[PDB]
Amino acid sequence: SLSLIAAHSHITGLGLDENLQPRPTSEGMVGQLQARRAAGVILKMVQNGTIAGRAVLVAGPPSTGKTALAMGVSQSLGKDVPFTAIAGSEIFSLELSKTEALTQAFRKSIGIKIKEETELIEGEVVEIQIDRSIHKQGKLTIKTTDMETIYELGNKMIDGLTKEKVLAGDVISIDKASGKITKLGRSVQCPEGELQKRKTVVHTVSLHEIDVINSRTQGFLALFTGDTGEIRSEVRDQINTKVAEWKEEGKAEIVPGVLFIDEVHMLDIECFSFINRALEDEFAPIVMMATNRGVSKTRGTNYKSPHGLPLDLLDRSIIITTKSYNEQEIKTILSIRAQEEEVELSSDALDLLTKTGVETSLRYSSNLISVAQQIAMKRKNNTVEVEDVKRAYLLFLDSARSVKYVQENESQYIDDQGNVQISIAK
Amino acid sequence: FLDSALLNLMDKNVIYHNVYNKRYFKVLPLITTCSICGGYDSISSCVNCGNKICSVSCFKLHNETRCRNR
Ligand SMILES: Nc1ncnc2c1ncn2[C@@H]1O[C@H](COP(=O)(O)OP(=O)(O)O)[C@@H](O)[C@H]1O
Ligand SMILES: [Mg+2]
Ligand SMILES: [Zn+2]
Ligand SMILES: [Zn+2]
Repeated sequence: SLSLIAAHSHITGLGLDENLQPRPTSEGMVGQLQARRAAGVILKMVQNGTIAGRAVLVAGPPSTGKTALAMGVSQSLGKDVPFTAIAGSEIFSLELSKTEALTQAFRKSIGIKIKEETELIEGEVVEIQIDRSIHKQGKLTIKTTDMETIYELGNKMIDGLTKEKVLAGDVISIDKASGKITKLGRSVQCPEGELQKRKTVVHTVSLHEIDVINSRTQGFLALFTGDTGEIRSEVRDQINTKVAEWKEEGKAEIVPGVLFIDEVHMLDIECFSFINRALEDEFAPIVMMATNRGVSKTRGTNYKSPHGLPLDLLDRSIIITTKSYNEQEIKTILSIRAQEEEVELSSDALDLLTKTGVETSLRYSSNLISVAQQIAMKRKNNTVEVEDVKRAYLLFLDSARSVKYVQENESQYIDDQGNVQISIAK
Repeated sequence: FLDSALLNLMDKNVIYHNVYNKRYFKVLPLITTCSICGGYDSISSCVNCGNKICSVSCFKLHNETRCRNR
């Protein structure tokens, strides 16, 4: 998975010990002790899997670590467990109702593991002999590290091998039941033992994936095209009852996951009303909601609310609150960011960055590191010194300074009333 | 006694040939098993003589002691 550097690449975990007590700086996370402790409690609840339909609200001031906390929870939760992260603005679609979009998001975060035991023969082919009707007579020889035997083919196997046009001397894989043939290069690699092996393959799917697969004749393309449409509720009921029966039979297990809505303050009252009931039912994942606004008017309503959310939903949620950082934590977060971005800052440069971040914003100081690095490279210098950061500060403006400039020159910008003085004279 | 001329042709026919099956030769399915251990899960024919084996251990056993044509 090759990709560039993001703003959350350094957070490789939640940084807890055995007793769920977070360390001062571990797994890329700094500070936020109580928030990380509560996030570890949530993570343990997710791993247990015995608790369903819990909503946790991650509230606090901006640039405090809500998305960082969610990313740490996701990484510590690891793979092999669903984690759906959708912004609140992704629900509003022209093809799916908001309730249907929320339902699909809810189903995406509940995983189902199905084990399929397949009999497949793997080895290095040697000879193939196919003859005309005397329907068809055929013999193939497969060599491995310790066996070399011939196989008497039948009609359909001969047809399949002719369709694949398998050559000789190339590693081949044939499935006894399905009949699929997977080609491989000449034996770096080599056959490793018995001709016919018994290895199980596990398929990880979500409830939404099963719903879409059964939705149409070839619905599994919609998982990529996105033209699923509002699935009939009877189909979902069928999926649910069959998943219950499979779990009872023991031929499939359920892996509950986490659904993360980053900007819940954009969902309307209908979405919250739907969420209230969707949480109650079984197969409901754990919903993490991140909000920042203190008291705002819920979208679709004309009244204020304690977080931009209706009181019914807040009654159903437990709130994890994040607190603003101080100078030392800003310093160590910037050091981690600089190490991630492969930038060697000096001590005085780091101190200047820390004071700038405390005065203005942590994100502003975080973004200045790469610009400072590029400025230094223009001077053919390796380490970023104070003057490079000062030039970066002079060239690029923050929110407060930009606001001050706009306020002091309000005539030359377009205002809310649509007035501007383009003419430099008069 | 069998070679004795006192046993007539039709008597010999009824005593030995007639009692055997003559019409139904195989009504049950044909089951092929490993020549070494009788297994059936996996079957393959040895390259040398065309007899059936099932596993690497049976392969070595057949090659070392059972293979006739080599
Ligand atoms: N506790 C933390 N440990 C490490 N980095 C953090 C922490 N909190 C915030 N950050 C960094 O600050 C940046 C912005 O944080 P963000 O996730 O946007 O918070 P919010 O969503 O509340 O604004 C991220 O790139 C992240 O790397
Ligand atoms: Mg955020
Ligand atoms: Zn055998
Ligand atoms: Zn043989």
